[PDB]
Amino acid sequence: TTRPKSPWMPFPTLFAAISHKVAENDMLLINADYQQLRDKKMTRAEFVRKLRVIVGDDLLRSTITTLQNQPKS
Repeated sequence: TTRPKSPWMPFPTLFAAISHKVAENDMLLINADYQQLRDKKMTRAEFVRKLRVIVGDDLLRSTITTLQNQPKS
């Protein structure tokens, strides 16, 4: 009930890929944007735009490449 342990990470696969390639402070802003997205206070296009700005194209490509080589389902 308090601080539960689960094999699956609460954060999504996309976030996990970026998290391992980005600073924790930077993720704070990303996480904040995510809350806005969940609250529908942010447009999805805006989220992607901001996400791309935060991660950078050089990181987005790496994330995309990782996702392509991700044989999990």
